[PDB]
Amino acid sequence: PIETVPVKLKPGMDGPKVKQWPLTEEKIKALVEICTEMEKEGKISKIGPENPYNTPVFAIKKKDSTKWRKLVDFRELNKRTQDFWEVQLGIPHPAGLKKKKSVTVLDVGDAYFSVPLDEDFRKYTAFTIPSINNETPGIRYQYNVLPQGWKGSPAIFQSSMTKILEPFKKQNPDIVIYQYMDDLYVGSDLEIGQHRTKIEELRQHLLRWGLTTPGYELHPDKWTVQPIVLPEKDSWTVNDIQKLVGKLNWASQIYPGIKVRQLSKLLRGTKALTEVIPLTEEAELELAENREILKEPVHGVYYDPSKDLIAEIQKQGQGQWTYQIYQEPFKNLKTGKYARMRGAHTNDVKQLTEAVQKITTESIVIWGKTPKFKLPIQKETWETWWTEYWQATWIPEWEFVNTPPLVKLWYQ
Amino acid sequence: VPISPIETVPVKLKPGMDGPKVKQWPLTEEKIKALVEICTEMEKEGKISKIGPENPYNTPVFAIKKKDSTKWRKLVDFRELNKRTQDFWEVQLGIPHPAGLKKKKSVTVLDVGDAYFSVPLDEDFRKYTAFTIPSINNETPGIRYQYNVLPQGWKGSPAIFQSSMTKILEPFKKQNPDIVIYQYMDDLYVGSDLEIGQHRTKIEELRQHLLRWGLTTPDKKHQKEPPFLWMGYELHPDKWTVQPIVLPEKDSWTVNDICKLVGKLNWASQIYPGIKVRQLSKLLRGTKALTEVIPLTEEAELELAENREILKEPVHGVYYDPSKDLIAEIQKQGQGQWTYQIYQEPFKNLKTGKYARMRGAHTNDVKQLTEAVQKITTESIVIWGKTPKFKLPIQKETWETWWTEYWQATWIPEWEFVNTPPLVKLWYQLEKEPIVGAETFYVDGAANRETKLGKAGYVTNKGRQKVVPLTNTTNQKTELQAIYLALQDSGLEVNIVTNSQYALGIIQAQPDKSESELVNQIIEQLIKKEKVYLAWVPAHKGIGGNEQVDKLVSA
DNA sequence: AGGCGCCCGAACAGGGACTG
DNA sequence: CAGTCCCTGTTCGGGCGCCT
Ligand SMILES: Cc1ccnc2c1NC(=O)c1cccnc1N2C1CC1
Repeated sequence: PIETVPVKLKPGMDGPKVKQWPLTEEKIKALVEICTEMEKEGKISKIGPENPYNTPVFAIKKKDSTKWRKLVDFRELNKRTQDFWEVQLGIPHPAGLKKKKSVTVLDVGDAYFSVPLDEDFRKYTAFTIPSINNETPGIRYQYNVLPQGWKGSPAIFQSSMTKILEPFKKQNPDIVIYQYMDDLYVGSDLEIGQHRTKIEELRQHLLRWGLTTPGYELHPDKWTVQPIVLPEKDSWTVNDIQKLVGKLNWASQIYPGIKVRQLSKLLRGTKALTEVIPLTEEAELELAENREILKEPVHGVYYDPSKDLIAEIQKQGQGQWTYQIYQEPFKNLKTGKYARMRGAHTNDVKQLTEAVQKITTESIVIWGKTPKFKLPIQKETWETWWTEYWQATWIPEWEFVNTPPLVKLWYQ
Repeated sequence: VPISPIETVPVKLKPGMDGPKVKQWPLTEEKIKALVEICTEMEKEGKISKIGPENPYNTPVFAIKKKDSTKWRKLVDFRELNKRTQDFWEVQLGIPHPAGLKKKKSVTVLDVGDAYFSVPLDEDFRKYTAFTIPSINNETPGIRYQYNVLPQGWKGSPAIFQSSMTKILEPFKKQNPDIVIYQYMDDLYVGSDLEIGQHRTKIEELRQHLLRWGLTTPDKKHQKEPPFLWMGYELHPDKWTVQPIVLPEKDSWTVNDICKLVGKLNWASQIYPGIKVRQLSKLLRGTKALTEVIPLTEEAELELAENREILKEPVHGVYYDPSKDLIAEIQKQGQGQWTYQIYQEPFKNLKTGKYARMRGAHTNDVKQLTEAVQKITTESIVIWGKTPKFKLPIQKETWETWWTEYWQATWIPEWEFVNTPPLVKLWYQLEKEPIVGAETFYVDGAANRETKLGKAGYVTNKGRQKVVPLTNTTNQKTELQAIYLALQDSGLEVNIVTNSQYALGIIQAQPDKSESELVNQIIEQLIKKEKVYLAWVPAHKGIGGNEQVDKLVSA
């Protein structure tokens, strides 16, 4: 018997009606055995045909975990509860979280099952557990408590979270604590030994305040940005000079001071691609002057809170993938490269999934926000498999791209 | 007072709306004499009531007919009430495929009678029901009433039935974990691995649990009737098949004939292996009227023939055995057509299928194969809830060469080679590096937007030039057009420099087929070469011999 | 009247390069 | 700038198949 924070769908829009996608029998078993328990505990309960709403559900194992986690795709719901969270209650984003030598991510989502949910809102949490081959119809539930992964849930539990943590923050004023959905980001410049200890210390607090918590560490101070770089060549073919000028011509959308003039004149006649052409000094000085402008920052690139983040991924071959996060073309807030992720040399989709998760993470630690991805993949390919490689409790927004390689030039 | 059978389902109205008032619409004069009485029947059974003052509600009649009836089936039209009624979460998410069912020793079918009228309507919603229909011809204006149950043709009926039924059966199933029930509409299909007689024990014992809720299960139910006929299927506990397909032999061919034709073949493809619809579907291209006259081409007839011999002998599918692995094997049928069989024990198929869909303007076999594999995986998850082990006509090196090169993320799940020609191959590869001692063709093209007139040509390191005038063309086509020239005029190894991002993009994905005859031609030359290195430079940067061929064609 | 499949066309998005 | 085109991919709407 405690209060309930009323909640409303922002004006004009309805509850999510999105269709449930087919699950593996593996995942269908894990959901049944997970939901029956959540029913017994009165977290969710069965619903009828009078409720015409659905959100998709599936299950995942977190990285290095043999236990099945239930996962709801609340993206559609979260879009329709939005004014509630952003405008109404703010979370200051620690600009320091990124500078900490270490940051651990703890799953606090369980805490959310305490609080009751506005009885009027519950009809929008409706989700179907499907059957193999359509033999039974769906088992449909709705959420009585605060559903994991909904954007209101970390919001409404805000007061309670800020409370239970206040003891710890006071004894440890230098430790930085951020919260994004089901996750709690905790970081410090402490040596890892006492860090891992201070996290357990944090584990006990929520342990004694009625929460459970199933390394997790990120190391943001070590995060590198991948700069554009022109090759180092002893001797240059026409073809080399050509690939160089073209790359430089592209890069110049980013840096206006790049010049191809003298390097261009080198190509003058119609010459064999493999013919070897010596570098004039006037060009040699132009090339060396460019390599300089490419060690600089970019005028006027800064994060604007109101605008959405956008992330682009290119497949570079042999396990490498490059990415760029930006809010406006050619102004990149970050550029990077990944290699030898799980799946390297065998499964592209696994690797891209890994990439989207690492990118989303840095994106939350940095701006406290998940990016919108442009994925170098066919819609159906991604959709058929991504659910297999998914280790995260959130779900970024994505769209599908076909961009044959002239932008492949974020890496040699 | 009436009485109270089974748990009731809350029903609202689309907020800020209320029940309908309507004028009558035509219905046949003969059958309409029967119902004047029938309403009086239901009063006594609990299915009807009335009030004079309270209903500003009226509804018309429009119905749909069914074959194979020894008596006529009534209907009422709520179309006005419907649109004004809340939406439901639909219960039918689609239907099980016969091939996904596990073999059951014993399989029975109980048919629930008065199925829709056996379910209590929501107390508070009953009101919106009032209706009127012609007496015989007519005499007096009429009378009206309200519904105490689920009306035929109401938006909410199937959904509320399905959920109540599910709700009832639930406690039985838990007490009988190893029985297996399935509900389609008002019919239930039950099956078990118990002994033939002890099974019928549970069949009545279940007819018990249903009666306890007022659900009648007659004995027209048949243990001896199976095969059961359900939605085009014939089902025996051991094996299933499509119901017999009649392929028109008609000499008269209307675009509507080919259509009905194709649809039947496509329906045949779940079971009879190797059906090809490609050439017949071509006839259908760009026709104005569905009644139009069309002749059969030799290919389309050569195809129609091969399909007929497949249907000649009958065939049957097996059922699924969770203990044994799933296997999907694909064969290339050419012309971007694909067929697959999914089996467990060799030569006994669970099901078959085609993948014919040509996706994109320019494509190749690897891509189309990758796509079929995705079609099959998706289908496999729906049906068996797992992914099959794939047997594919493609060398493990062919595939490795493709996916690791392609710019997109692409994947096939666990699969092995089956050497069953035609094998899937890459018909050419572009060099990763300039070819020493090959002629270097700088190519360009330009056309004028207004005149649709243009020229395509090239310059080489050896001094060789060419320029060809072209009529009724576009900027893109000329850039393709110049690469084409450079292929034709070059030896077995060649480097080509193009500034067309458009052109570079097509060729680099190593297409083996195209909608476009010019790209097809580029392909044919590409397959003939030993070594082709194709490079890009930015336009108008005063580059190479690119500036020169630019002058030539800009001229 | 709707569900699931196919094949086709016509509409609609959006990405670059040319018009000026 | 725009504004235009040219091209290509997706997504929707219609006709059959199987059925309510
Ligand atoms: C039409 C249908 C649809 C779905 N399942 C079944 C059936 N009927 C069967 O013929 C059937 C056959 C074999 C095994 N299960 C069957 N059953 C399941 C109920 C035992």
